[PDB]
Amino acid sequence: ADCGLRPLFEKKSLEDKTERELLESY
Amino acid sequence: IVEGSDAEIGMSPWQVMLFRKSPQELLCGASLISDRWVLTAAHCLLYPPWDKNFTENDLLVRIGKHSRTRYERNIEKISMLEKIYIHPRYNWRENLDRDIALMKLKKPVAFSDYIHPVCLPDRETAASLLQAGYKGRVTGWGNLKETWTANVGKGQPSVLQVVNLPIVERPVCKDSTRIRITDNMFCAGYKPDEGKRGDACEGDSGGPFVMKSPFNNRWYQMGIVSWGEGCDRDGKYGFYTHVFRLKKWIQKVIDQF
Amino acid sequence: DFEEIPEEYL
Ligand SMILES: *[C@@H]1O[C@H](CO)[C@@H](O)[C@H](O)[C@H]1NC(C)=O
Repeated sequence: ADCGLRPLFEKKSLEDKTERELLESY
Repeated sequence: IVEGSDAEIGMSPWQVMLFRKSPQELLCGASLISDRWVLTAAHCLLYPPWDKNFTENDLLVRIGKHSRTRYERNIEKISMLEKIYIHPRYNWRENLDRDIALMKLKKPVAFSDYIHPVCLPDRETAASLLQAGYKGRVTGWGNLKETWTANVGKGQPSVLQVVNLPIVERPVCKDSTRIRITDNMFCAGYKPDEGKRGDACEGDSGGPFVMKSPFNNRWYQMGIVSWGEGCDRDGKYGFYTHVFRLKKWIQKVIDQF
Repeated sequence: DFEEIPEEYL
């Protein structure tokens, strides 16, 4: 139910260093 | 991983390390799909041409890792395998068709900030995301450059690497190689005209190719690092096991066992 | 170059 949400990222509303390039491509 | 960068802590809490008991050896990458199951490439366990036929007792799974070599006391978790499952139609003979396998842990792992499962795609996610040009991410402790005698330097990383790559159209993938491609595979990488570098490499197999969904904020495992011809070569692309396409086999195993 | 792990597992 909780798969895919990273505790130190998503669960805290934090983004990783290259995360946005993935979304830019979508 | 070639031309990647050090991963950040907790960036891929689903990254698992297939470690051999004896001799000690980093066998391959893997992925955590639940508290007792790991997904990996079949050739990581079975590949006759090079003599691999591992059993549940020759291996260990190490989850929550960062450092390739360090025993990360109180961060990493080491688990024992209960049983391994290989897709009955996996083809090691010619093209690694259906390169996938599941491993059931002896006991469930407790989740932490470093350990957390990734999501397996559904039709909808598979369709919206697995499109040419969309980028995915690949992680692993594999080689940094293709093995070659002229290389000077360290070919092994000290910590987990990461690299983002765009999905390539099926017909471009097909024309770049002479290996017979099937739909149970997809290719990723930059085209010659993009003049960019990045690739998975030896020791990266079994590792996940994930994508992040704009629709729900979650990470989906879309591929498994399976094979290539060289690493980072001009005009070549890396091949990944098409997870969605083999999903029926995945659910049947988890459901039964 | 792997640091040694607990024998138990080994
Ligand atoms: C691998 O080893 C297992 C041990 O039981 C055996 O059953 C299986 O036939 C072997 N397969 C190959 C292709 O070596």
